[PDB]
Parts: sequence; C-alpha cells; structure tokens
Amino acid sequence: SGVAKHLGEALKLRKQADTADMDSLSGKTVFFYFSASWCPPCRGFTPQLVEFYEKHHDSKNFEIILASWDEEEDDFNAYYAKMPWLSIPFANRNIVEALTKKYSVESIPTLIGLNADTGDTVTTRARHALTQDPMGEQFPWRDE
Amino acid sequence: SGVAKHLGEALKLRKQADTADMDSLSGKTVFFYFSASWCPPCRGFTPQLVEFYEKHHDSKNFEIILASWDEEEDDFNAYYAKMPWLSIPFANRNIVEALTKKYSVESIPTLIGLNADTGDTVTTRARHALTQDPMGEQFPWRDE
Ligand SMILES: [Mg+2]
Ligand SMILES: [Mg+2]
Ligand SMILES: [Mg+2]
Ligand SMILES: [Mg+2]
Ligand SMILES: [Mg+2]
Ligand SMILES: [Mg+2]
Ligand SMILES: [Mg+2]
Ligand SMILES: [Mg+2]
Ligand SMILES: [Mg+2]
Ligand SMILES: [Mg+2]
Repeated sequence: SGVAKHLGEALKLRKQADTADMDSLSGKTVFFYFSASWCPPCRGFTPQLVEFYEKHHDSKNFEIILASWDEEEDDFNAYYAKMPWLSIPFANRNIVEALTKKYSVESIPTLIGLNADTGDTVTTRARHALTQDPMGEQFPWRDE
Repeated sequence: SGVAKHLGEALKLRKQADTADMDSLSGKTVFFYFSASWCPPCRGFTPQLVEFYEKHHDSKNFEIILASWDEEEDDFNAYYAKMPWLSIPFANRNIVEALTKKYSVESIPTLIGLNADTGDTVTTRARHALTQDPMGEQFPWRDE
C-alpha cells in the first residue's frame, strides 16, 4: 500500500483553474462522482449535487472529486466549469477507467463515498439517496 | 492516505509491452530509478543496474520502477526497452515531477529505495552504493 500511497500523493488533483495536493482530504468523507457532459440523467442530477455541496460540504466535512466519463477535453472542461469541487485531471483517463472498474460503476451519474483516511467505502448509493434526502439528514447514506 | 492509496492503485505501471497492477509489489523493497536516455552518466550506470537486477531482484526480493526524465516519447521507449523492470507510463509525467520533488532528486541517475508496504524510505544513496558494492553484499544500503 505504501508505494501506492506515494504514487497517489504524486497525482495533482484539479481545483478549478488550479491543481492541488491531497492533504486537504484529511479526515473527510470523499466522494468520487462519475458523470459526463453528454449524459442526460447526469445533466439533471449535477445541479442538485452542486447545491448540496455548496450548502453542506463544510458542515458535513466532505469533498467531491469528479471522475469524468468525458473523453473530449473541451466537453470535460465545459462541464467541470459548472462544478465547485475537485477533479481527476482530464489527462488521467487511465485512473477514471480503473476506479470505474473498482467500484463496478456500470452507469452514470454514480456517487461513491469513502472515508478519506482508511479508504473504506462508506456508500455506493449516494446518487439515489441524495435525491430522496435533499437536506442530507441521513448523510452519508451508509450502505446496508 | 486511503484516497491516495486508491488513486495510486488506479495507476497502471508499464511492464515492457504490458501494463500491470500493484499487488506484485507486496512485501518487496521497491526502487524508483530517475534517469534519462540523454544523460551521459545514466548511460554508464543503467547497464550495471540491469545486470544487478537480473541477478538479484528475485533472491533479494526487490522491484525497480523507472521514473523517466525523458520528455520525448520515442526516446523514453528506446531507453525503457533496455530495462527489465517496470515504468511509470510516459503519459504520467506529472507523477515523475512530483516524485522528483518529493525525494529532492536534483541530478540523475538517482536510485531511491523504499519499503513497498510501509512506504518508508530505505535508501537514497543506492546509485553510489551499488557501484561500490556490485555484489549487493550490503543491499539495501540503508541511509545513515
Ligand atoms: Mg508522492
Ligand atoms: Mg470548500
Ligand atoms: Mg485537466
Ligand atoms: Mg493516468
Ligand atoms: Mg451513487
Ligand atoms: Mg484503485
Ligand atoms: Mg522478476
Ligand atoms: Mg508508456
Ligand atoms: Mg500524471
Ligand atoms: Mg541514489
């Protein structure tokens, strides 16, 4: 795991125009958000997730990282511009493909929540959970 | 660290023509080898490291990962073709840049050894140590 940790920490995540380090994730719940500019149900969900994040990410101590299924860089940028959170850089498609496989992401939009420190999965149903609990009263929607 | 571990594990390392996963690193000493096709002292050291690896990587339980300072992809491939070990993919320049910063790699060839499981640094002087101990009798050349 140690080597993997160093390689992971060597990845710079996008933060809008900037790129950032990973310490900022310490002690938070972190979500990977699998979505694409071209996906119609994503287009309906992303605005709700944006609103939920702006309102609750501080108080509920979470971060979101876009894991984009856009393969065109201009579409990737147009879409990420609408988001207030972080992204795996467009160039790191390999990483998105691997995470997609890891979490059995068979459709989008999908939101996978995990403990930043342990790496343990917290929730795989947060896309559907959030639509039913827009206030986040049952956040982080733990599986089972 | 958990998020970083998942991102690291999502990176596929090059293994010659193939790309491989990271479990294969379990319980080994792992070295990052910082070098470039264009570097004259690298050209003199790489053949010795190749010979040392072929002879000892199994019995001394270690792996090597190229962290290339080549910025041209054809030169990167020509050079890596001479190596029997693994590489960070050419496309993952960002990662090489970060690891270079992390381990204060100010010149090449440089060999940085670490425990694969803990991630802890074992040796930062292995380039010079190996030339003086070609049999690896003092492997892994622990610092201080
Ligand atoms: Mg690092
Ligand atoms: Mg914030
Ligand atoms: Mg980008
Ligand atoms: Mg990648
Ligand atoms: Mg979901
Ligand atoms: Mg992974
Ligand atoms: Mg071998
Ligand atoms: Mg490559
Ligand atoms: Mg990279
Ligand atoms: Mg060295």
